[PDB]
Amino acid sequence: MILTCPECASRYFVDDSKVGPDGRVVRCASCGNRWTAFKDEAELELVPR
Ligand SMILES: [Zn+2]
Repeated sequence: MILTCPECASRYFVDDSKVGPDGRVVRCASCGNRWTAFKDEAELELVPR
């Protein structure tokens, strides 16, 4: 999965295990900013995986 920094305005990637449907906090590698992230890669119903 990938997330965008509110400050760097740039994308950064992490494993899908780093976030769940309940959400999880993350940290920027470029400015140390922090915010809550959420999953969408498998949030849909009847998902095959
Ligand atoms: Zn940043």
